[PDB]
This record gives sequence, structure tokens and C-alpha cells, in this order.
Amino acid sequence: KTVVVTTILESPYVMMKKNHEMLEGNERYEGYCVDLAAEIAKHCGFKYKLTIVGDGKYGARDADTKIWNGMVGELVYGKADIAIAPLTITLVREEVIDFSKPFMSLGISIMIKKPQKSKPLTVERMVSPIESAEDLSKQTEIAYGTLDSGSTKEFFRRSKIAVFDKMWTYMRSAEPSVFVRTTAEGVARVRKSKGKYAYLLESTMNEYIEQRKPCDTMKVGGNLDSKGYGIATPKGSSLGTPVNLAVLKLSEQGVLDKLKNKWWYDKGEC
Amino acid sequence: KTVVVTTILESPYVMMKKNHEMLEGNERYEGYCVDLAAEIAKHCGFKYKLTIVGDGKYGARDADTKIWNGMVGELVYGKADIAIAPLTITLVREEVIDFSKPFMSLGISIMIKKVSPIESAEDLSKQTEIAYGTLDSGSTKEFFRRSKIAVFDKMWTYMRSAEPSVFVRTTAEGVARVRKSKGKYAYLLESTMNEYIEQRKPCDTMKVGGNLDSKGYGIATPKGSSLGTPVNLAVLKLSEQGVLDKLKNKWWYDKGECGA
Amino acid sequence: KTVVVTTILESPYVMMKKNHEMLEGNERYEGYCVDLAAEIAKHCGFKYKLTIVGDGKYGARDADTKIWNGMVGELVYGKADIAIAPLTITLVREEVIDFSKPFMSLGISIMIKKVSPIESAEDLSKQTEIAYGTLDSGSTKEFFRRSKIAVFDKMWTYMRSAEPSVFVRTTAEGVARVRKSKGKYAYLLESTMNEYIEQRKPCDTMKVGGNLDSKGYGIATPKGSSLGTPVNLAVLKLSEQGVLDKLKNKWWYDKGECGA
Amino acid sequence: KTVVVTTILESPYVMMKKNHEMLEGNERYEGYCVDLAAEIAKHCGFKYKLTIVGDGKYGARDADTKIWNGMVGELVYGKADIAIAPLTITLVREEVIDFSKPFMSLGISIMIKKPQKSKPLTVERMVSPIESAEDLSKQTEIAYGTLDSGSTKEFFRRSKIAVFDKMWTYMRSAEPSVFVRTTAEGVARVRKSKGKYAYLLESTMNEYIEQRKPCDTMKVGGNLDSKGYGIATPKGSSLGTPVNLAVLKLSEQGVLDKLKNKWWYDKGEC
Ligand SMILES: NS(=O)(=O)c1cc2c(cc1Cl)N[C@H]([C@H]1C[C@H]3C=C[C@@H]1C3)NS2(=O)=O
Ligand SMILES: NS(=O)(=O)c1cc2c(cc1Cl)N[C@H]([C@H]1C[C@H]3C=C[C@@H]1C3)NS2(=O)=O
Ligand SMILES: NS(=O)(=O)c1cc2c(cc1Cl)N[C@H]([C@H]1C[C@H]3C=C[C@@H]1C3)NS2(=O)=O
Ligand SMILES: NS(=O)(=O)c1cc2c(cc1Cl)N[C@H]([C@H]1C[C@H]3C=C[C@@H]1C3)NS2(=O)=O
Ligand SMILES: N[C@@H](CCC(=O)O)C(=O)O
Ligand SMILES: N[C@@H](CCC(=O)O)C(=O)O
Ligand SMILES: N[C@@H](CCC(=O)O)C(=O)O
Ligand SMILES: N[C@@H](CCC(=O)O)C(=O)O
Repeated sequence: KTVVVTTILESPYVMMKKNHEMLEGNERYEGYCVDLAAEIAKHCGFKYKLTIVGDGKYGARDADTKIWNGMVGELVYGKADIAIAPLTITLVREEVIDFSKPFMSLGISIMIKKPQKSKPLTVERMVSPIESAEDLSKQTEIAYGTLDSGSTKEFFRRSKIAVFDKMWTYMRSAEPSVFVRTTAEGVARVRKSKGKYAYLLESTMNEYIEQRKPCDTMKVGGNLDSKGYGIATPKGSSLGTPVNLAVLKLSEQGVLDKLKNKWWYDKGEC
Repeated sequence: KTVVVTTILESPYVMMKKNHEMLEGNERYEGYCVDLAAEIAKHCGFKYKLTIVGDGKYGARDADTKIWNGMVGELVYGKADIAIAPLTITLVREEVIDFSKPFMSLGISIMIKKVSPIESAEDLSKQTEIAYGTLDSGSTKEFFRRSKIAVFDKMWTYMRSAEPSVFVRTTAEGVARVRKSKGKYAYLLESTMNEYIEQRKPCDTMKVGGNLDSKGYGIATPKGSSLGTPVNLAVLKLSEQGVLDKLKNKWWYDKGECGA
Repeated sequence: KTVVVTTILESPYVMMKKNHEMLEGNERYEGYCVDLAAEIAKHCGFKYKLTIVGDGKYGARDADTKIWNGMVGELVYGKADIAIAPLTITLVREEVIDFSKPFMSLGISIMIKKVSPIESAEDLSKQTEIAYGTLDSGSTKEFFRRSKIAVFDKMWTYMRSAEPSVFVRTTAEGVARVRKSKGKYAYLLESTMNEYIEQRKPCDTMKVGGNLDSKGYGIATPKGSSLGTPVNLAVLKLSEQGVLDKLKNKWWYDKGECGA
Repeated sequence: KTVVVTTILESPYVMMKKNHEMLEGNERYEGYCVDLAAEIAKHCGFKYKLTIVGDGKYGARDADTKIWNGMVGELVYGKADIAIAPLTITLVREEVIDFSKPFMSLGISIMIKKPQKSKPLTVERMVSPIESAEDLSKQTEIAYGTLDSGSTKEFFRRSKIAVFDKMWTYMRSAEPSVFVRTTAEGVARVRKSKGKYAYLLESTMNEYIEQRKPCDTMKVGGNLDSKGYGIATPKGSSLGTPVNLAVLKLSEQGVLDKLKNKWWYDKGEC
């Protein structure tokens, strides 16, 4: 019996092939996550068919209803059996599903439009309004926001640190709304905001976008915390230990580093 | 009922209190792992007695005996209940004990006594003039042992067939040896350990290049134990809250006894 | 009894003189191959009639049909007696035809339009901005297909899985494309051919990096023939006497129609 | 029936290891040729026993006796059946044995003591007295000679080039004798001659000596000839074609380049 692997349409984890109007099956998508699924199936024998969640959300908890949605939400309800997707490992998700050991290090970073080149002897220097989260919280002339129903929204929602509390208090009463449904929408907002917008996203997508054309955006500051990407699995499933072992095996041989280099730096430019 | 805890004497993870002859119990130990164990006990609600394994090795498998030494051995043979210590998560140990979610990211890093013609691992393997070594019975010598890369295989062959034995019993002795070797030694060790060593006086050692790979530190637990899930939840909540980052800064960058 | 000699129209190995329409016989052909064949005919003592293959292919195996094309095909199938031409010695040809000792060393070279940003082959493979290709139905392509190195395999996938077809029927058209690509095309070809192209006007191409591997040009003879040993002896005598070096200098650097 | 492998004790092809007094069998010798023979026997299955010729000569034909000595000499008479050694391919040699395709590229180079660095603005440069062989022929104050009963001496004997004829004319009447018995003897004469002597040898050993400590010698000029090292085999033997195919395979997979790099450049003491 074949199992369904749920994934989110995000780059460079899963991208649409140029020739995909006629292709069918698992050959429709390319990226990091499809390679990870291929290696998982090579380490342990099973037939997998990738799918994309209709909602398109990573997964969070709704208010006053306590119903899980998104990738995690449909993984709890049994319509999916494994989520090989860039899903962060969180305490709220750890109490409802089983998470394998992280296969990708990440952190909340700062995304800003690349500032222009200051002419002043003829050397070329780079300056940026934002160099840390503290100064972004202090300043107000540049707006900032996160991705709706993601992991960073939950991180700022339940943070007792003073600076993160200030950022969250600014975010909840932001007029107009600052959150974005997709990473691409937030990136486009940074692109067309004339430097009047800061994006809070995971470091992996941030560096991939920085090293991709037209590369007019760059990351400043530092990682606000340390988290990881894990392979989801429903509670009481016979796949958690094999997938955990497979991730450990891939880490030991170094396949994960090879895929990261191939899909992050090998296709870079500028 | 009390809980038996096993750890190792490694800095800045577990150290000995300056005034420890006049103190008894758990008050004579301080460091990252001691505070971590205190918070884990607070979140779970159990009394724990911190102990140090009589053998000062982390744990491995000896030559053709199928016996676990170090902390993992005390964990599998009923001598221990939980090990909050710098125990790297690897495949081989995942089949004998339970690993919680990692609480400290790390990677294999090089360090030399202060042009730097040691830029990364490629030329270091290609340069046999200066020797190098790893910790015996740890997670690094085994990492080199079962690596399928050609460069890492060459490094393993050069490490095993070297006169004299470049392996060192304890990382402190290896640090001393590389400090007294006048640049004729590069020590392979974890990123956190190397950063802590290079961040203290006399600051005559530096980390160069980047990590050879990425790994983490896990709170080990005997297989099929009722404490694995509670400690995993405790690590998750401490990482979400940010206390782990606070302890990392407190025991790595707070004393600041050097200029960098 | 005359001897059929096969070859290809490749510069500077074979030239069609300058007024070939006014000449007939083997007197209308000049170049390294023509003079070399003259010397072999003088040493062995046989009359030969130089011919050009109908389809100017060096030799390859087609799509799972077990058919030899080009000069090697004309040799195995009885259409030719001996090949004096730039025929690289490789594994597959040795099993179907007899090779003499190499009379010209060679290697895989990188050619670009006029510090190079690529130089080494690994650097060229890592950068996908500049496309590259090989000569179809030759030895370079086959060398790339059977290469087991990761870099060379990724190269082979790069030229094979590219849009449009980077492969070119003749090395002359590839050289023209490189000169017309404004530095966006690197052509992979033999060191001798690349050096000859560079040495000629308008001197808008240069050779960067080293030679990827070790090959040579052999004089092809069909399997189990009586002319393999005499031709090998003639090649050895010419190499010892130094006529090969003089011919290479005369047809590669004697003209010197460039500033260097 | 095990096949006897005849070789010559020359570096870096065959060198004695530090722990060789107690070792026995093929493990006594380590170097380029020994692992080349190992790969040859791995490609085509046979059992090989390593041996070293008692005479220690590469091989040549004496005058008025028509008796072949050295490695080729003992190979012709039948006491050996294959030779994985740095043996050059020559017309006189191939007339009696069946060589294989050249597994190494070689030429005749010039060996000279490395001159001192010239003081004069503070840039440090180096100069050589005689770069090309022509200058060595015109010059007389620095002596030069080949290796006795080798390929270089044979080539100079039968050379028709004017400069090479002049060099041979000088060598044949050298007082005292200029030819050296072993490559090590020629190198030592170069070191102890204070720059008064020049050595003629194949480029491979010249490169090895240049890149080996204390690296007081260097090679000037280009490559006078262009020859190669082939695997010897008695005329009419059945091992010729398997050896040729194995050499071609090793060249094609890149093994030969790996051995050259790991026995010539990898131990870069200088
Ligand atoms: N270089 S990277 O961010 O793609 C990356 C990140 C990580 C990797 C492997 C790679 Cl390649 N493995 C580790 C895993 C290995 C074992 C120890 C920690 C987890 C379990 N997690 S990680 O530290 O999140
Ligand atoms: N900054 S650090 O090295 O002290 C550090 C490193 C890490 C932390 C927390 C901290 Cl504070 N948590 C993560 C864990 C949290 C959840 C997401 C990945 C694992 C499960 N592992 S980690 O990426 O190895
Ligand atoms: N200088 S060159 O490229 O024209 C050149 C190259 C070579 C020549 C002769 C010349 Cl002139 N002969 C050798 C052959 C001669 C004998 C020794 C090696 C083979 C058999 N092959 S080679 O090393 O490929
Ligand atoms: N890199 S090198 O000079 O040691 C070198 C040089 C050469 C090698 C192998 C090596 Cl390792 N093999 C080739 C051989 C392969 C086939 C084609 C030419 C001969 C037969 N000759 S070569 O071009 O003279
Ligand atoms: N990848 C994150 C959400 C994306 C983001 O943080 O921008 C998650 O798994 O929740
Ligand atoms: N964290 C390692 C330490 C040993 C090493 O650094 O090699 C272990 O537990 O084995
Ligand atoms: N002349 C080569 C082919 C040309 C090329 O590969 O560029 C041969 O003998 O096969
Ligand atoms: N190797 C040469 C002899 C000269 C030398 O080794 O320097 C030969 O095969 O004859």
C-alpha cells in the first residue's frame, strides 16, 4: 500500500518543473524536498506520491475553535501520513504529532531591500538602517511583519523577551495588516516597498532569495533563535523511527549537505 | 523516588565549584548541563542526583565486544536513567538509547595555535606536513570512521596509521598539546567546544574555515523509558521560551575574558 | 597493389591545398597527415591513394545498433586499409581496430574568447552561467559519458541535458560559435587543435587551464592485419629520428601568423 | 602459475618503506609502480610476485656481443614475463618485445642546481645560466651527462639533430667519465658539484626531485623529446592485449592521474 506525502509549494524545497503541463506523478516537481523524499524511499521501501495542501498553509491553531489546519492540520486528521516539507519543529506541534530529528538548521532573520551604493576615497561601502532586531523595534519608519499562520507568528505570539514583546505588540495593532499569506507575497512587498518594509522569515528561504536573481534583497542582523525542519508523522504511526533513522543516516553520509549546496549555491548568480 | 543522572566533566558544560570541598550534594556542580538539569527537573517535578561517570569518556563501542562504555553504557545497563550532557546525536546511538530533540547545534571544527594555510579540510588532508587528530571514544573519530567521502577516508587512514598515537584521551590534553606544539597540530573538535576554548585566555587558538558538517547535542535516555517524552517536551518549551539561548550566552559569552 | 588510406578534412591535419581544382590525385592534399602518410609509404614501400570519408565523422557507436561510423567503420567493414588521421586512442576502438604507438600527445583543453574567470575545469563546471559543449561523434563526448568522476558526470549531464543542442557537427563550427558568442561559450577540444586555432588569426581565442587527461593520436589499422607491425615500426623510427617533431613545428608554429 | 613481475628500484616508482626489514612478499615495496601492478592485476586476474633485477640496469644492447642486459635483457630470455617499471618505449626495444600503450608521458629535460637569489627594487628573482639545450651545447664551463645504459644515452647516440650531435660528441670524449650508474648518483653529483654539473634525465623523476626536500635542484628549458613509459612483455606472450586494455582502462577512469598526483604532488615537502 502506497502512502501520501504532503508538501507545500515553496521554493527551493518544491518548485514546478518547466515541462509540467504534460508530466504526471512524482516527476511534476523538483527541489530539495523531492530529493529528500527520494532518499527516504531509497533508505526504506515504500511507494510515495507527493501532494500539495489545498489551503497552502504550514499549519497553526485557530482561535476559540481549537481546530488544526494547514499541513499539520490535515496530517492530524489522517488524510496524510508523512510531511516531507520545510515544517519547523515547535512545542505546540510536538504535542499532536511526532517530529523526526531536524534535517535543516534555520532561524528567524531580517529581510530588507538592498540599500544603494554610497559613492564616498573611491572605495564603495555598504550601509543599512537595520542591523539587529533591537533597532528595528526601536525604529518605526520601516514597517515589519511575519507570515500568517506560520512558525514565526507563533514565536512572537508567545515570547516573554522585552524586544520580541514590543515587536508583537506593534504587529497585532498594525494598520493596515502587515502579515502575508505566502513567502512570495512578502518578498514582493519588500521588492516594491522602496525599502519601507522589513520581512521576518526563516533563514533558509532568506539566503536562497538573496542568492537568486535579481538579488536586490539581502539579510542583515542575526538569527533571532535556533530551530529546525523536521519530517512530520501522525501519533502512533509505524513510520517515525524508520524516518528518524533515515534522516540520521543521510546526515551521517552527508547527502543533506549535498542537496543544500545543489539547490542553494550551485544555482546561484550575481 | 530519586533519579540517577550521569554526566561528564567537560567545560563549559559541567565544571567543579571553586569551593567544592566544603559543599555537598548537587551544589558542588555548575555549568550549562547543571542548570539545564535543574530546569528539566523543575518542569517535570522529580528530584535528581547529578553524578559523573567513573570513566571519563562519552561512550562508544569497543573493538569486537558489543559493550557500551561511557555514559551510554551506564544508560543501557540500568546504571543510569537520563544523561543531560554534551552527547552528540548519531545513528549508532539512536538504536540503543532515546534521543530528545537537540538543544545545542554544533559542527566539526578545526583549531590551530595563532596567512592561515589551513583554510579548510581539503588542503589539510592534502597537506601531510602538519598532523591532526580527534578525541578518542567520541562522536568525531567514529564520524571519520564511517564516512564514505574520499577526503574523509584519506583523513581516517592518515589518523589511524600515524606514529605516534595522535588520538588524545581527553579534549583538555589535546588542547594543551596543540598549545605546546608550535603550529604543528590541528585539533578536530566541536564548534561549541572550539569557540569556548578560543574565547578564553591566553586566546592563542583560533577557529578557521567552516564546520565540516552539522550535528546536535541530545539528552540521552534508555530505550523504552517513560521519561523520554517529558524531557523532549521540556527541551521544546525551553527552546521556544529562549532559556537555552540565555544559558548559552551566560556560559559562553558572558564572562568575556578576552578581546575579540 | 594500391593501399586505401582514409582520413578526415581537419585543420591542420589535412588541407585541400590552395588551388585543388587544378590538381588531381594525392598531390591536391597537404598537411600533417599527408606528409606522415608519405613517410610511411616511403619506409614500408607501398603505393597509397589518400581518400576522404564521405561523412566527415571520426567514429562512434550509434543508438544501440552496433554500427561503426566514420573512419573506424570504413576500417572494420573492409572499406579501408589504414587510417592516418587524428584518431584518438580509446578503449572501444582498440577492441575493433589495431592502434600503433601514439605519434602525437594530446589532452582535453578549454577554449574561450579573449585572468580567466574559470581556468580550471572544476570552476567551469561550478559556474552554469557560461555554457559549454563538445564535438559530436568524436572521442571527447564518449570520454564524458563513461567518466565516473562526480564533476565529469555533472558536466556530461550539463551538455546532454541542455537547451538547445550545445553539440556541434564540426569543430570549425564550434570555434566560429565561440568567436560569435562574445565570451559566453567555452569549447572543449584537443590541446593540439585548440593550440592551432589560437595560433591563427584573428587570435581572438585562448587556452585556459591544463589538460584534463592523457590521450594521443594513433594510426588505425583493421584487426588482424599485416600492416600494423610495419606501421608501428615506422612510427617508432620517425619518433626516434625526430621527423614527427619537425612536422609538428612546420605545421603548427612555422607559419606563426600571430603576435606571440 | 604465478607470474614474476620485474621492476627497478627507483623513486617514486618503487621505494623501500621504513618497516621493510620484517615485511615479506609484495608488501615490501610501495610506490607508483607497485600499485599500478596491483590495479593491473585487479582489472585482469592473475597472481604476481614482485622482483628487482640484480644488475639494476634499465636495459640496453651491448656492442659486438648482441646480448641484451638489464630489465629488457632478462625479460627477453624468459626469466620474466611482464615489467611494470618506468621503461621508455624505443624502436630498438620494441623490435624484441611487445610494449603496451604509454601509461605515462615523459621527455628529456635539463637538471641543474638551483642558483641563489639575486639581491636587486627589493624584489627577489632567479636566473639560470643555460635554459635550452642549445645554450648547454654552446657553453662548456658546466659539464653534463646522461645515465649509462639507459634511454637518454641511446637517444643521444643515434640523434641527427646538430645540437644533439654536438652534445653526444662532447659526452663520448668526456674526461673524466660523465655518465652515472644510477639516477640517485647523478642527482648527488648535481648537489655536490656546486652548479658545475648538469644532469640529463626523464622529466618525471626530475619533477619528483624538484618537489622533494631539500629541493635544491630545478629543471630549466622545455622538453627535448616526447616519449612514454610502457609495460614490457615478451614477444609472442599472451598477456600483451590484456595489459594494453588494462592500461587503457586505467587511463580512461582517471586512476593513472590519481596515482601520479598522490605520488608526485600530494607529498609536496617544498
Ligand atoms: N547545513 S544544513 O542547515 O542543511 C543541516 C542541518 C542539520 C543537519 C544536517 C544539515 Cl546538512 N543534521 C542535524 C541532525 C543530525 C543529528 C544531530 C542533530 C540532528 C540529528 N540537524 S541540523 O543541525 O538542523
Ligand atoms: N543557539 S543554540 O546553539 O544555544 C540552540 C540550538 C538549538 C536550539 C536552541 C538553541 Cl538556544 N533548538 C533546536 C530544537 C528546537 C526545535 C527545533 C529544532 C530542535 C527542535 N535545536 S538547535 O537548532 O540545535
Ligand atoms: N611533441 S609531439 O606532441 O609532436 C610527440 C608526441 C609523442 C611522440 C612524438 C612526438 Cl613528436 N612519440 C611517443 C611514442 C614514441 C615512443 C614512446 C611513446 C610513444 C612510443 N608518443 S608521444 O609522447 O604522444
Ligand atoms: N598525467 S600523465 O603525464 O602522468 C599521463 C599521460 C598519458 C597517459 C596517462 C598519464 Cl597518467 N595515457 C595516454 C595513453 C592512453 C591512450 C591514448 C594515449 C595513450 C594510449 N598517453 S599519455 O597522454 O602520454
Ligand atoms: N516554514 C515555516 C513558516 C514560513 C515562515 O516562517 O516564513 C513553518 O514551517 O511554519
Ligand atoms: N560531543 C562528543 C564529544 C567528543 C568529540 O568532540 O569528539 C561526544 O559526545 O562524543
Ligand atoms: N579527433 C578526435 C575527436 C575530436 C574531438 O573529440 O574533439 C578522435 O580521434 O576521436
Ligand atoms: N629510464 C630510462 C633510463 C634513463 C633514466 O632512467 O634516467 C630507460 O628506460 O632507459
